[PDB]
This record gives sequence, C-alpha cells and structure tokens, in this order.
Amino acid sequence: QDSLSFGFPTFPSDQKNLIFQGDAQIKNNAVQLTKTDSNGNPVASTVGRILFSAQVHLWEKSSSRVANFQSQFSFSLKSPLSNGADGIAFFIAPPDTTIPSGSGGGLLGLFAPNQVIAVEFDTFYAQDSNTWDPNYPHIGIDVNSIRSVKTVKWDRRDGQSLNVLVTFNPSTRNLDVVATYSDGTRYEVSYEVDVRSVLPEWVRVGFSAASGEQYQTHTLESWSFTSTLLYT
Amino acid sequence: QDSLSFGFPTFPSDQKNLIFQGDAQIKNNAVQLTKTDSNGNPVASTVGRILFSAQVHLWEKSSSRVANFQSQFSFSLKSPLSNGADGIAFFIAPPDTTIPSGSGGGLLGLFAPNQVIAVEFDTFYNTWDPNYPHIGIDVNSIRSVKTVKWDRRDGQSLNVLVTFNPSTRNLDVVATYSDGTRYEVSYEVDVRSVLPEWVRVGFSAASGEQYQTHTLESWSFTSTLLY
Ligand SMILES: CO[C@H]1O[C@H](CO)[C@@H](O)[C@H](O)[C@@H]1O
Repeated sequence: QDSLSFGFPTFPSDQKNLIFQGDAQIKNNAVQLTKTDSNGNPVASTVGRILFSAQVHLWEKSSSRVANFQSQFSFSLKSPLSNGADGIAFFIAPPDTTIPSGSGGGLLGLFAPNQVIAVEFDTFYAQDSNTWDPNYPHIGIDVNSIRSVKTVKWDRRDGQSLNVLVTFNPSTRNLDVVATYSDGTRYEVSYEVDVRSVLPEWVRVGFSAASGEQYQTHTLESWSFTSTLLYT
Repeated sequence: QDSLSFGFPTFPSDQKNLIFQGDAQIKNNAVQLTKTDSNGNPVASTVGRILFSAQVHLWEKSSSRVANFQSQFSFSLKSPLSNGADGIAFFIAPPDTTIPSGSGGGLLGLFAPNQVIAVEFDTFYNTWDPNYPHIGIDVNSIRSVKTVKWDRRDGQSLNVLVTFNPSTRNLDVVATYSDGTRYEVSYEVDVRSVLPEWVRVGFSAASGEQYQTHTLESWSFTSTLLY
C-alpha cells in the first residue's frame, strides 16, 4: 500500500498486529518494553522491542517517491532507584530486524557492541558522549551507524508521560521531533535526512528499550502512525 | 489498534503485506485473483484470494464497541467467452482463513461443498434471477441473504464502495461503472453474531469450466472502533 495508518489509544492484552521481541509484553493496557516483576517494578538486565506487523513502504525508486510520515506516542519511565536507565527509542529498520546480540544497556537493544533511523530518549550516563552533556539525559536522533547526530538536553521525570510527535517531510527531508510533558514543558530537535540513503524501500517501525545494571520501566502507553508516498 | 487504514492505488509486484492464496498473483500492476496464461488470457479451473496481513479489530466485547468500516475497490472481468465465470468477492473472515477444499467454480473459493461476511459479484448461472449475474451479500453459511441484479461488462472497471455503520448495523454496497450505471444493495447485519473480534479482509475469485480474469485494480480500506 502507498498509504498506511493505525492508532493504539491504549494497548489491551489481546494484540494481533504487534511483533514482540525480547522481554516486551503487554501489562496494564500498556506495552512494557522492559521486564517488570509481579509488582510492576523494573528489573535489571532486560531488553525488549515491538514492531508493527505491516511493513511500511518508505520510498519507491521506480516512481521517485518518498513517504511523508508521522509517529505520535507517549511513554513513561519509573524507577525505585535515583538513576533509572537506560532509555527508550522509536526506530525504523529493515523488515527482518531483530535484537542484536549484546545490545543491552546503553545500546538500547538497537545496536550491536547498520540501516536504521531512530529517536532515542536516554537517561543513562555515557563516558565519551561527544554529542551531548553526559551529566544529563538527552534526546538524540540516530542515522545509520551514527548515534546522536543531533541531540537536545532533556529532563527525566519519574512516572510522567512524555507526549512525542516525530514527523518526516520528504520535501524538505526534515525529521522533526517534538516532545512535551503534561505541564507543557517542551523539547525540540530536528535534522535533515534523506531516508533513501540509509533505509531500504520497505521497512518496519516500532520501539526498543533496555536496562543494564541500572534500570527503569519503559512503558509505551499509546501510539498512532501514518505514512503516505508522495512524489518528490 | 482501534483504527487501521491502508490504500493501494495500484498493485506493483513488490508486495509485502498481502497474503496470497491459491493462484492469486500480481500482473500488470493489478492483482490477478485467478490464473492467466503467458498471453494474459484467463484459464479454466482456478481459485485465488488475497488477505491484507494486518488484522482488523472489528468489534470488542469488553468495551461494547463495534467498528465502522469502509472498503473501496475496483475490478474488471475479461473473457473470450460470452459466459465468463464465476465471480469475485470482497470478504471478511477469521484471520487464519484458507481456501476451503473443493471451493472452486461457483463456490468462489469462499465456501466448502463458517464465519464470514462477503459481497459477491457473480456472473455465472435461489434468491436471484439465474437469467442474469447478481451481487449478493453472504452472512455466515447463508449465501445471498440478499441480492440485486447486476450487469457484467467485459473489460470495464466496476468501482465499489462497501460500508458498515455500527449504529444502524447496515452493510451498504454501491457499485458503478464509468458511465454512471449504479447498483446498490444493503442488509442489516450484527457483525458480532457471525465474526470474531479480530478478522482479516480481502478478496476471493474462481473459475470452473467457464472462465474470466478477476482483476483487482485498486483497494482502500479504513476501520475504527466506535462506542
Ligand atoms: C554498568 O553498566 C551496565 O549498566 C549501565 C546502566 O544500565 C548500562 O549503561 C551499560 O550499558 C551496562 O549495561
């Protein structure tokens, strides 16, 4: 299909179109990307992801078309500890994408110790961190093997849902990210990217998250998406 | 998802979200539900269907909701015969649905010699005048619970709109040819009484000893659960 749209106001336990990978599963009408115990508390050493089942036709070389798409979602992170980790990310990858061996912790279940576009919301501390202040969490845009090609400082709020809207306009090639808490606190970051140079014509979209020695829940509460091929 | 929609203005050969069953395959940027030879001519004894891969949440008991959905599509039938058979149908069925054994010819690859709702366009020859083709609505194991006379036009595209309103439970069908000729039929149907909460949607077609192409040219669909 040239066009595809879907919306999950919530995530009841009877899901059919989600592909669960790792520890990802539905609990309390939400997708718990990372494992949680009997009490709803997060645990260490966990990675999980979900992908929508239908593949998205991102671009078509034969018609010189590229899709205009938008992904809106909300999540919340909760941790008994003072420094929850590691983060959650919205990503776009080849259809057969699977959790890379050894991609736990700060690798978010997305990178091995490739072809992908992702927007990560990190709360973990990084030694190097050449694109953001390691002393504070950040939102980062990932293009292929370049993580955080662009970032913006962000604040972690235990238990608070963050509303995010990721939009891509093939005309300007701008990948725009806007995130806000319920009080209106807003974070913005955008970067130019020709999706044709990093991703195949057909892809799958979803989310990934992980917790290494430090942990926190990565609760995806809602998600809507739309894509339409446009000439160009 | 509570809502799902997708659109196929055409059907290029590099499909990813279509479950092809039987002889159904892509040719000339269209779905050829029934088999055709090297010259594109229809052949006898063939059955084929397609289903969109993503399941549709038609209704939900927990929240007392039923979806409002619309399915628009266009198809054309062609045959060297003056009595091309047997027909094409848009249908809704359980996600794991497969072509029933011995469902060829007049059974359109939908019925065995059963949870489903379908709108069929029959050209072969009762709740209808066998003297001419007809559009029929099928509910569960009851074929043509209601029908309306229809005219087959070799090689001409028939645009169709099938809609379902949960408030009235009316399943409406409107079909037209490019000259404006219009055919319509509607029937009240509580989807909860014949289909499970999650279903797959698609098309089916078949030709027995009499044949014709069943070419699905385009298809758009949308569904949203409503209170
Ligand atoms: C101690 O290191 C581990 O835990 C931290 C915090 O969770 C991760 O960033 C890291 O990748 C390892 O998994």
